[PDB]
Amino acid sequence: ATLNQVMRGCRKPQRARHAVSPALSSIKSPALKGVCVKVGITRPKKPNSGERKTARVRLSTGKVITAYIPGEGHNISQHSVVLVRGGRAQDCPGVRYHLVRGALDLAGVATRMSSRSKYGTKKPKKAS
Amino acid sequence: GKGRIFQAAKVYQRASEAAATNIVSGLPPRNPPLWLKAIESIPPAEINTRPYPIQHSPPNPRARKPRNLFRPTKIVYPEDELRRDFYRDHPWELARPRMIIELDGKDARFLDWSKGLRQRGIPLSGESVVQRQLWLMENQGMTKQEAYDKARHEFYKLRQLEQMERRIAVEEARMVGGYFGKDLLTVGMELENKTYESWKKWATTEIARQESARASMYTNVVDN
Amino acid sequence: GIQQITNMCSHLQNASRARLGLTSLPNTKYNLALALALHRAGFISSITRGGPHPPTPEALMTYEPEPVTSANVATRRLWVGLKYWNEEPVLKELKPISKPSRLVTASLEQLNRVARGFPAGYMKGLQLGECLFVNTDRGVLEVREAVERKVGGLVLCKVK
Amino acid sequence: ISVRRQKKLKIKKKKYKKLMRRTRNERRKQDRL
RNA sequence: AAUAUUUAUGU
RNA sequence: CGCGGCUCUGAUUAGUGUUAAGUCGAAAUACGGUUCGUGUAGUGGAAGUUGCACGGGACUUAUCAAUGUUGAACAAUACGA
RNA sequence: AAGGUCAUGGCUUAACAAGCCAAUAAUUCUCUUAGUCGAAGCUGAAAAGGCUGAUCGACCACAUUGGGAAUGAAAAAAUCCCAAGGCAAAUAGGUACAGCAGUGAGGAAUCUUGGUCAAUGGGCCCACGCCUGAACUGGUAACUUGGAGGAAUGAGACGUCGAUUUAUCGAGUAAAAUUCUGUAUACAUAUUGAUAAUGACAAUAUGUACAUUUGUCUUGACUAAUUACGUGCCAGCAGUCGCGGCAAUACGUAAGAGACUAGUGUUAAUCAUCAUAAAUAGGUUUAAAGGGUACUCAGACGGAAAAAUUCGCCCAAAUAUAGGGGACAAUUUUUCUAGAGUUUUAUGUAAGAAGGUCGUACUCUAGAGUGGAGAGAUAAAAUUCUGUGAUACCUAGGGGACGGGUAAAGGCGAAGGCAAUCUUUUAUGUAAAAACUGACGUCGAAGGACGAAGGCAAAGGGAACAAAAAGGAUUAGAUACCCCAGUAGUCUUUGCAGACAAUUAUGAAUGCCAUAGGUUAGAUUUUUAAUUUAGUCUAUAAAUGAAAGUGUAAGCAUUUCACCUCAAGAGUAAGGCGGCAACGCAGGAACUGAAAUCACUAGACCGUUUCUGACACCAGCAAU
RNA sequence: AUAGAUGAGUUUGGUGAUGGCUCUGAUUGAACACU
Ligand SMILES: [K+]
Ligand SMILES: [K+]
Ligand SMILES: [K+]
Ligand SMILES: [K+]
Ligand SMILES: [K+]
Ligand SMILES: [K+]
Ligand SMILES: [K+]
Ligand SMILES: [Mg+2]
Ligand SMILES: [Mg+2]
Ligand SMILES: [Mg+2]
Ligand SMILES: [Mg+2]
Ligand SMILES: [Mg+2]
Ligand SMILES: [Mg+2]
Ligand SMILES: [Mg+2]
Ligand SMILES: [Mg+2]
Ligand SMILES: [Mg+2]
Ligand SMILES: [Mg+2]
Ligand SMILES: [Mg+2]
Ligand SMILES: [Mg+2]
Ligand SMILES: [Mg+2]
Ligand SMILES: [Mg+2]
Ligand SMILES: [Mg+2]
Ligand SMILES: [Mg+2]
Ligand SMILES: [Mg+2]
Ligand SMILES: [Mg+2]
Ligand SMILES: [Mg+2]
Ligand SMILES: [Mg+2]
Ligand SMILES: [Mg+2]
Ligand SMILES: [Mg+2]
Ligand SMILES: [Mg+2]
Ligand SMILES: [Mg+2]
Ligand SMILES: [Mg+2]
Ligand SMILES: [Mg+2]
Ligand SMILES: [Mg+2]
Ligand SMILES: [Mg+2]
Ligand SMILES: [Mg+2]
Ligand SMILES: [Mg+2]
Ligand SMILES: [Mg+2]
Ligand SMILES: [Mg+2]
Ligand SMILES: [Mg+2]
Ligand SMILES: [Mg+2]
Ligand SMILES: [Mg+2]
Ligand SMILES: [Mg+2]
Ligand SMILES: [Mg+2]
Ligand SMILES: [Mg+2]
Ligand SMILES: [Mg+2]
Ligand SMILES: [Mg+2]
Ligand SMILES: [Mg+2]
Ligand SMILES: [Mg+2]
Ligand SMILES: [Mg+2]
Ligand SMILES: [Mg+2]
Ligand SMILES: [Mg+2]
Ligand SMILES: [Mg+2]
Ligand SMILES: [Mg+2]
Ligand SMILES: [Mg+2]
Ligand SMILES: [Mg+2]
Ligand SMILES: [Mg+2]
Ligand SMILES: [Mg+2]
Ligand SMILES: [Mg+2]
Ligand SMILES: [Mg+2]
Ligand SMILES: [Mg+2]
Ligand SMILES: [Mg+2]
Ligand SMILES: [Mg+2]
Ligand SMILES: [Mg+2]
Repeated sequence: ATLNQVMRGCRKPQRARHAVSPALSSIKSPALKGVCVKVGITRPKKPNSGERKTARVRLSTGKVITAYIPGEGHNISQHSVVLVRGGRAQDCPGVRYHLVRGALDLAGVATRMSSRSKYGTKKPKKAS
Repeated sequence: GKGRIFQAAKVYQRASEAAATNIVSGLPPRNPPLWLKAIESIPPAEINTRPYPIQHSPPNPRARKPRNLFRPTKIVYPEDELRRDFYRDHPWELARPRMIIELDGKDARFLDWSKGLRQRGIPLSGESVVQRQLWLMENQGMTKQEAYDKARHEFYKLRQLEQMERRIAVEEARMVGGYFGKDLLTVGMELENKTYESWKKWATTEIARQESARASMYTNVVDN
Repeated sequence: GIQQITNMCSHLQNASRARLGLTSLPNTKYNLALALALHRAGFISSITRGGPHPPTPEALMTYEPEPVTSANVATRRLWVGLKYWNEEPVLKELKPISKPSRLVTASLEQLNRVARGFPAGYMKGLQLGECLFVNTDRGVLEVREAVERKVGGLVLCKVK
Repeated sequence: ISVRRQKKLKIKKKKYKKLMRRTRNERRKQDRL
């Protein structure tokens, strides 16, 4: 592009790239609180197979998104106030959010010994 | 870019650097190739560099942006004009076999065209008439036509004597009991006979084919 | 104008790329000043203005050209002798910097930095063998000849 | 563009050209031609 | 020298 | 109070995205078995298909009925695979 | 012309003149978003870097929202006047915590309803002094930073544990133990913040004294670090690629190892990575991307030799007074001829247009034609034509559009496109010589003009071909490919329409780089054959390119305009503009992905070509 | 301010390109989880 073409404003910004968690990336928020609307199961994509525990959450902003329930076993159901954080289930389309396990109503895995911080589990407290 | 990269003009530079140091550090370098010191003071010559070639004729002084500046020019001499003029008036002068193979290249050392046409080393040819013509046209200030007549007439009188010797020599030899072989005239006719006969065979064979074809061409399928 | 310097820079590259012994250039004051600078740096061998045909090679520098009047000014042309050493041209690259679309000017503070291999402005540091030519009030000088004279100006070309 | 990729766009333009003819009457009533 | 039937499918 | 703009909602309806395991054909890639595409105008459950002009991103993929010659004899001390 | 003003200016007025700014949006309008800036914060190696616009300083605006004025040296108010709604109020006419602390609400998320005016600053005051939720201090929160948080010795307790080769390898100098120090901190003393005097609270120095926690992530590759067991495409892991289907270094436990540490990971965001919007500094033949075309306003760019002015550019800054230097740059002047043009009827030529015609075939009619049962179609047939006399062979008329040979790698126009012929008419372009003008040039957003076939509209024409509609076949079915027929339409005239593989998949233009063989229209010559100008086409050199290839350019450079920034959604939506319509111009976002994509290489395949072997086939015999 | 310029994983039967995505670096008036 010639110099004259750059004066008239030919260098426009590159097209935006969709974020992993638009609901959080839009308002510059690290997490958001929401009430579960449905707790079900999602089917993985072509290569993977199984059942992913997902929850349809209605964020405080108003948008309804599909979060992922990490860990083994959950205690949340309809009308449960759970905290949402960014992330995504790479093998589940539409699931672009996670749920903190040490959240308000969602309880951390009780029989977890590895990476307890990731699943909101207190120390076993055996020798204490 | 298909062709390979030839680094032959740098063999000394490359080879000398490879011999300056040893692969095993800390040791003295081994003796270099035996040719490294032979061409030490004989570097190659500059190649692949187009110069302005020699101009054998004045270049066009009118061209404002001429091309083919790095193109060798044609060699033209004043004799080229005369050679064409002579050999056109005497076309059969080319049938006289002339040798262009050179013996030692020194044939020009004994050519003094001020004496006449007959020189040392070279035969009496149309070239001798041109050089003699050129000499008169330059030294004696003669015109192209005048000098042409003079040198041309001296050429005839010499050619006449050569043709008269052949006849008188043969006739003279036979008066004292001298017999010769087959002359070119008889030898030429015998060859034509052998070739004509071969044509008679071909014509005879082809003539047969054509007449036979006519028989087959005509429809004689049913005989009544 | 500066367009003549760009055409001259590219022509000398094509001529050296073709391994030509001689080359012609339009006869202009601007072209001559850069040619003299290249000669003063050792990149070309000769400079001589003549007709559309090159002078005699044997007596190139001895060739005395005729006066340049208005009757033959249109035919005059500068003839520069190119240089080749060790299977390589001495004038390989002649990348220009100042183009007709933009005339890049440099200051003395920047030329001092560029002359030692450090970028400054729209220029880049000079490496081993590279040479930069600047058009100043004292003629078309070399970046190192302009540093001793303490002057800046228009940057013409960069020779590798 | 290759022939293969052009065929991808040949199928989009045909289905769109086909959709407008189907909806032409409906669009005319709504004053959207 | 200007001939010409029909041949779909394959986690 | 009217006109216009904007936001939300709307029975009903359209398009598109995603989703190994489904149904119907076999359009494309080989001359893909009607050359394939571009434009325009029609048409058919669907892919498709038809007219007209254009493009090669298809035919340079091209390989002899000129049928291929006694082109100056022979012999000598010349000549000697 | 007059007044006013230090002075200047329609600043003001009278009388005349019709100007002034702009033309590519000057000006105005609607929508979305935002307090602005600073090495102030973060970031990069860097760019007049990018992002933010907290704490710091400067500027702007606001004090429930809206509508307003005065006082004053100066509005520079949390003031004042009016209106509305909320709270409060009734005959009242207050209040708005975006002042400090604090409460509720919202949110993933951010503090004490403290002390003092001792210090610093301000207001009032003769003075003393009063007031100050500014400010100074204490409190809360690992939010961040800085520091401390312990050093030396420690060999046979001939003990303990963990593995496992049952005797090897580790926990392990690790622990205990011993010998020292007194760090944060506690206490005590002194000094100090402050002096004319005033100490809310604390700092600093010295002395003595005390040895107090681990936590977290990771361990297939990227990426430092391993086994065993359990689970068995299940449960689950995952930043990217991916792992799990019965002997998993990837999931879940146990142990070991790697690493950070009062922090450690995760999520969100910014810079860099990314030359990944490229001014420095990109690219568009085949991968995203050259506009259908070039005439052309604006605008960018563009010769030679001098001169004037600017003093641009440079010394050279600090937004530098005043100067110096003159190559270059800007406006301007005088000359020059290489660019671009004009004249001298070029030659050659399917650019274009008008008015007319020619011909080969076709088609219709006629002859009371000759002839007298078939013809045509297709791979084969059927529908169909024919006794109202067809096909075939003739004669005489009528009617439409088409353009055989010549013909070529050929030529002509801006492109689209242009091929029978006569006359009339039309702009460029090419060669050679002189002459002439003297930079008058190239590119070119927009506007306008032109723009294939098909199509719309009106009036004509209608032989032939042929979408559609319909019929006959083929086929498992057949809208279709094939066939009998056939309407729009192709043609003329006048408009609309503007989309193309509108192509050289390659914008236009300028300068430049080595050869060869053809070819087109000229020129020169010793016109036989060689030079030469402008085109075009093959094959190469240097070089260039991812390569294919190009090599009169896809090379080296330059000028200018258009266009591109992962795929898909999508050239789609909505509003708008153009059109009678069909449609065209312009042109997103949401949702969803880690890939889409180009060239080449070796194979395989082909209802692909040409060969080579085989009872593979043909033929014959025998058999099922 | 003269040391300051760096890569890695991932498209293909495969090779070489084009081109995005992610990782490696630094940081926040941050939030959450385990401490
Ligand atoms: K995937
Ligand atoms: K097809
Ligand atoms: K084009
Ligand atoms: K000056
Ligand atoms: K003049
Ligand atoms: K290139
Ligand atoms: K849409
Ligand atoms: Mg562990
Ligand atoms: Mg493309
Ligand atoms: Mg299949
Ligand atoms: Mg609805
Ligand atoms: Mg097919
Ligand atoms: Mg086909
Ligand atoms: Mg077609
Ligand atoms: Mg076309
Ligand atoms: Mg093909
Ligand atoms: Mg091909
Ligand atoms: Mg705002
Ligand atoms: Mg602020
Ligand atoms: Mg308030
Ligand atoms: Mg407050
Ligand atoms: Mg709350
Ligand atoms: Mg005070
Ligand atoms: Mg006091
Ligand atoms: Mg005070
Ligand atoms: Mg006082
Ligand atoms: Mg202490
Ligand atoms: Mg490793
Ligand atoms: Mg894990
Ligand atoms: Mg992969
Ligand atoms: Mg594991
Ligand atoms: Mg710390
Ligand atoms: Mg257009
Ligand atoms: Mg186009
Ligand atoms: Mg000056
Ligand atoms: Mg003149
Ligand atoms: Mg001219
Ligand atoms: Mg003519
Ligand atoms: Mg009859
Ligand atoms: Mg009849
Ligand atoms: Mg007619
Ligand atoms: Mg064309
Ligand atoms: Mg013809
Ligand atoms: Mg032409
Ligand atoms: Mg032009
Ligand atoms: Mg235009
Ligand atoms: Mg038309
Ligand atoms: Mg029409
Ligand atoms: Mg009509
Ligand atoms: Mg039909
Ligand atoms: Mg049918
Ligand atoms: Mg028909
Ligand atoms: Mg029009
Ligand atoms: Mg253009
Ligand atoms: Mg040629
Ligand atoms: Mg041509
Ligand atoms: Mg070529
Ligand atoms: Mg797209
Ligand atoms: Mg639209
Ligand atoms: Mg468009
Ligand atoms: Mg192949
Ligand atoms: Mg058999
Ligand atoms: Mg048999
Ligand atoms: Mg492949």
